[PDB]
Order: sequence, then structure tokens, then C-alpha cells
Amino acid sequence: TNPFDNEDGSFLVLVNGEGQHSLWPAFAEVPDGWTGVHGPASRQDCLGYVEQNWTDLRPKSLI
Amino acid sequence: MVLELFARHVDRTPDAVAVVDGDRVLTYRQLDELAGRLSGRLISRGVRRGDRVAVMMDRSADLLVALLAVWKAGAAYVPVDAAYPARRVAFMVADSGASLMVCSVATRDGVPEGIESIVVDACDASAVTVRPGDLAYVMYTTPKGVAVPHRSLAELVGAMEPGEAVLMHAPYAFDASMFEIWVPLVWGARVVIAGPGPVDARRLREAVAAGVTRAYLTAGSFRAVAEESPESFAGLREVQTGGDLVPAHAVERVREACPRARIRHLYGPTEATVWATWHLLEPVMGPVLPIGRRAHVLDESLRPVGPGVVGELYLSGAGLADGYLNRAGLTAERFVADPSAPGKRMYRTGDLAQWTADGELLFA
Repeated sequence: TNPFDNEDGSFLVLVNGEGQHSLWPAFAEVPDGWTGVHGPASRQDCLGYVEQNWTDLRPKSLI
Repeated sequence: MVLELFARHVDRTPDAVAVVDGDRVLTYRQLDELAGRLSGRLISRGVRRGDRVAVMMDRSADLLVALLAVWKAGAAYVPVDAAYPARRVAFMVADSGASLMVCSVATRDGVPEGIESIVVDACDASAVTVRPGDLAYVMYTTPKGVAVPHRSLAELVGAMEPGEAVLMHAPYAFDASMFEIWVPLVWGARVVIAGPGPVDARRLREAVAAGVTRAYLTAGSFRAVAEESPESFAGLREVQTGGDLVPAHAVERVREACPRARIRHLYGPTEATVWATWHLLEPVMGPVLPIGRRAHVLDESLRPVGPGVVGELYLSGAGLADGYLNRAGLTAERFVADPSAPGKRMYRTGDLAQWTADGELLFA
């Protein structure tokens, strides 16, 4: 199973400079250039946060 | 940028053939003028930069005109296949947010209710500024709209000589065929479009005789010819298969008949696009994926696997799409952060791969 697919996993929501969001496994180190925004939580909770807050999928550098 | 490269070949060789579609033959100049005129029509009917235009046309020759016209307006192209049911077609136009649908007389029936229609069959000058991040495409797999930036398309095209010829089955909503039609035009070559039906060994032998040096074939046709006559592939510098990775036996048969031919398969989907070349494996022939100057093979903990270990393939590069339209959550789980590259993303293919002792990336 893929870490990002596992439902038993604790997850994090990361955001880069372009406003793009990524799920991240809680055990993994946060990569450089990515910032955490939503505490360790269930897969679904994180997905909910993304569907709510990542409204414009366009990179920010293009207005 | 396809438009910038195409313009060069319109300047250097305007009278060269660009498309050979059945009875229809278009030079680089003709294709440019026809697209410029249709582009002006799109601008009149309200097409602005960043807008999305749905295109549903039978013939490939028309398909290219519409494409360039959409890009000339600065808009993005949503490929719609006439075969799709109206449930699909209506949804794809709704999800993309396309205001206008471009069609032919034959396909006009498919235009959903409430969509402004322009028919290619039935002068103002604009000068638009576009950037590589702008969307060129929205490609649909309920179907998921993949937002492809102009830059991603540029990577795929980024070698052919002018007047060289590529034999291609009719472009399809499928990711493979839709992008391939560009490759010949960026180099000054010509697209030669196969009549409907499986490519046969003789058609392949006839095409190479006409000057086709490259062929983009369905997995089924490749296997058919590989069994029928491996020797028919002779004359081609590169033969490329799309769809299911062809059985290794067929590739080995074709190689014995044509030692010079390069066999590749376009396994990748629209989100992340990979061109893979068959090579003789150390043990045999196997698909090999270029690392580039990137790809990662990662375990379940997202830590890089050792050589000879199989892991899931993650792809990072300029070819990656922005994400899935109206699916932020799905984009976030598929387009995960890349530990190697700051502020970058890697796309999980869902496909297994492994590293050879030589360091070549191997599909699995």
C-alpha cells in the first residue's frame, strides 16, 4: 500500500511557495521549501482541509 | 513552446507539407493561415486568455487547425471525442468551464445544449502575450480533468529532420495520440495520418517507402506486424507503441529483423509523461526509463530504495501537470512533495520500478 493511500495513517498538510498543497505522512521529514499548515490528523481530515483551503489550483507566480 | 517553433518552420519552409490526412494535405503556411483565421473567429465570439475551448472533430487535419487557433487566442484546448456519450461530453464542458465548443458539420450534433458553437467548416489581428505556465490542455481520464501547462508539453517535444515523416494513427482523446501530433511540426517534419483500421505490415512497408522514418502505433498493430512480418519494420529509425506495454517477445522479434530500429513505449499518462526505450537487459529486452538531468524509486516510507529492490515510481520534472481541475484533494495526494527538490512536487505513478546495477531505470 502507498503511504498516501493508507487510512490508518496520521497525515499532515504541506504548502509550498506556489500555494500548492500536498498530503504528507506524519513520520516523514518535511521537505525543504514546504511548510506545514494542518496538524497530525487522519487522511480524511487532511483531505477536507485541502478541499476547503486550496481553492485556486493555479500556481501563485502567475497571478 | 510549440507555437514559437512552429512559426520558425512556417518562415523557413512555408510550402512544406505539415499534415497528410486522407485527401486533405496542408502546408505549414496553409495550417498557419487557417488557424489564424479561426483564431480571429474565436476572439470575436469572446475567447480570452485563460479561457478553455472544447473541440470535438472527426478529422485530424481539422483537429490541428483548431488546436493552433485556440493557442493563438491564448486559450486552452479541451479535447472532446465525438464518440463519448452526451453525459460525458456535457460534464467535460462543465468541469473545464468552457464557454464555446468548436466542431465540424459532422460533429455539430454532439454539442451539448447551452454551449455556443463555432463550426470550422462554414480579418482582424490580435497580438497576445502568453507565458509557459499558462494551460495548453485539459485532458480527461467520473472523468478527471488534467491541467497540462504549456511548459510540460514543451519538455515532451524537447530529434527529427525537416521533410522527415511520422506515421501516426488518428489522434485520440488518449494522452498518447493527442501530444504526438505536435512532435513532427516542431522539427519541420510532416504528420502522415493512417487510414482507419489496424496498421498492417504492408502499409508499414508502403509508408516507409513514402519516406516515413518514424511510426507511432497501437500496441495491437505492433504485435500483429511483429508476428506477421518483423522485417516490415525495416527502414524506420524509431518505432513507438502506445497503450499497454507490448510483450517482450514481439520486441525481440522486431529487433532480430531490424537491429537498427529503436523501440519505445509511451507508458506515461497525461499527468506525468514518460518516454521509455526498450533496451537489451542484462540477464532479454526490457523497457528502460530515462532518469534525465528526475525519477525516484521509493519504498512505503518514501525513503529511496536500494539497487535491485522494486519500489513505486515517483516522477519529478517540468513535465508534471498542475493538478486535477476541481479536485484539490486528489491533486494533493497524487502530486506529493519531493524531498530531493525544494518547493517541488513528485507525482506517484502507481507503477513499480527498480534500478539496474548499471543505473538504468527499469519498469516493473
